[PDB]
Amino acid sequence: MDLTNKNVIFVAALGGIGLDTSRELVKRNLKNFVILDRVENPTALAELKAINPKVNITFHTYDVTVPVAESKKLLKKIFDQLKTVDILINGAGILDDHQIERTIAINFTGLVNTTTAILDFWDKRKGGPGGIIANICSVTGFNAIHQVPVYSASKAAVVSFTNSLAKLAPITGVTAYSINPGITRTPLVHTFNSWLDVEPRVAELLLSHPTQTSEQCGQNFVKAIEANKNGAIWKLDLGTLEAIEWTKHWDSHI
Amino acid sequence: MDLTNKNVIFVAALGGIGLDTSRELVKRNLKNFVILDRVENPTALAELKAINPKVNITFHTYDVTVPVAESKKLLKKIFDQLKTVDILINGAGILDDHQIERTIAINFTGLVNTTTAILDFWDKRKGGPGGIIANICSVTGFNAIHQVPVYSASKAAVVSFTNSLAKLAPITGVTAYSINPGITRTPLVHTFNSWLDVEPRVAELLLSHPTQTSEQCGQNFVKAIEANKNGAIWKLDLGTLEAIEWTKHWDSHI
Ligand SMILES: CC(=O)Cc1cc[n+]([C@@H]2O[C@H](COP(=O)([O-])OP(=O)(O)OC[C@H]3O[C@@H](n4cnc5c(N)ncnc54)[C@H](O)[C@@H]3O)[C@@H](O)[C@H]2O)cc1C(N)=O
Ligand SMILES: CC(=O)Cc1cc[n+]([C@@H]2O[C@H](COP(=O)([O-])OP(=O)(O)OC[C@H]3O[C@@H](n4cnc5c(N)ncnc54)[C@H](O)[C@@H]3O)[C@@H](O)[C@H]2O)cc1C(N)=O
Repeated sequence: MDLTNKNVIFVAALGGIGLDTSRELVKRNLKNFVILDRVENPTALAELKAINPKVNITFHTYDVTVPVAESKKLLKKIFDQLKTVDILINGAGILDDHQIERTIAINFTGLVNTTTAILDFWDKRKGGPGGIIANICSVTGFNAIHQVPVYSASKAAVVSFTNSLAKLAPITGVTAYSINPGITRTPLVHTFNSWLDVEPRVAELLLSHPTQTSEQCGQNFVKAIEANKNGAIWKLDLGTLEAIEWTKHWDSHI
Repeated sequence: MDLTNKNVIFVAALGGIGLDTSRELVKRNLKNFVILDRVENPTALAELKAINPKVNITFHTYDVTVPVAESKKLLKKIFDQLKTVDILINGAGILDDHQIERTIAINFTGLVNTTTAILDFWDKRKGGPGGIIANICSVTGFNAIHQVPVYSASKAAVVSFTNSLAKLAPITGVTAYSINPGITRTPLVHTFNSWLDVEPRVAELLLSHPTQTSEQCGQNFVKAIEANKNGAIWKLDLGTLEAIEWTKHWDSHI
């Protein structure tokens, strides 16, 4: 798909992977780039606006742990201005297995709730135009980092949820694919809590293995968006972009 | 493992799969069988007690959506009386993708919290004896029923979470394995809501394919418990018991 003149909403665009993805995205001559993020970052906004003055960049404070009704309210405001939105990127994520409930609320529930809210505007059953959802999941949704079992389980959830969304496309009009980075040097992984501190040095041990930069990650992210393959499960690991095949262990037949 | 004179806690023992599993379990001459479930069923209780009068059967009202501190409170009493608990079975589950938050809270968060609570009594790092966790996940954790994407993603999370538990056993002393039933004729699947009603006939379509009874499921469940294989991923589908191999797509190296 061609990003020229598209309207994009990116939830959690100002994080480490987000920001480097965002720098590449706004190079593509979007019409509108809507950033939804919990925490203002004024420096990153100015930087992004610097790169490509043609793009209209707007920022709205958004916490993905709000109720679906609050998401719908905010999204109505955005559709009211923009009329159409082509792509939603769900990128919010924390890594701290001391915060069990909060990990699941942000990494899993909130992504489902934002998706659920936007379907109100996109669902072809309601007359909507359909749309495209890019979900930032994680290779730990494939195979856990088992010293952070909660984080990894929340990401296994959103890989599954994204697979299912992609299979609902003929009914809803909304296609979907997951973006699953391998270990990427950002503030997320520099220091973090393991579950019941089974491994207090998890961050040190993790970064003694090969990693990628957020710029490598960001570059491959935009390529996967431009590939626009419904149901792809993209692995972005050590600077490459690869589609994995999900194992069929069981089939519901429906 | 030999179940004779074992002490078992079974969360959600009085449901469709639970009850048929429980009938087999109490045949094995447990010392103590502790049922935790959201509501008492004196019919089922009296039945179970009838089958094997040697087993001491106790019931406590438990909702898995309470905070960890409440779980610990309840567990502390149980450990104090029984002194040792050999096996915990987490089986609570709902199926209703109109209740997004509630699905996640019961199917995923609640299982994590019960597990987190009991580790206080079992963790070998704290002087505990270690222990055995059997988690009821679902084949939809392998491959979704995509008309109930939230239910299925919640079960993908607990499969992942169970795999990670099993890999933490050398540190915690607590082994674990998942029990993943295929479609099993119980009140769970007779009628249920799909997500945004993408498929209002999901139950009808599902039960037009081969199923298994809860008695078949129940028999194979006790065999898997007797197999006692840490890290097993057990599929209980169409009356068989099979261990699946999880695909290694990615490795954390730690
Ligand atoms: C460890 C791992 O998962 C491997 C890899 C894959 C996935 N991820 C994921 O990629 C995404 C971005 O992570 P990062 O490395 O950029 O981390 P980061 O902490 O720099 O970025 C976090 C982003 O999520 C947003 N966010 C957090 N809580 C929010 C809330 N309640 N509402 C709205 N936004 C919220 C922040 O405001 C910020 O924009 C996350 O979803 C994360 O889980 C990270 C990596 C990595 N850094 O190596
Ligand atoms: C549908 C599917 O995923 C295939 C299969 C695999 C796994 N499962 C899982 O098996 C387990 C039992 O399902 P079932 O079919 O016996 O359903 P059921 O409705 O008869 O039983 C639900 C059990 O969970 C308990 N429970 C629910 N909410 C609770 C709460 N808040 N606190 C404490 N306990 C609570 C109930 O009280 C009951 O004991 C669930 O984890 C379920 O998701 C069912 C099937 C099946 N029935 O075909």
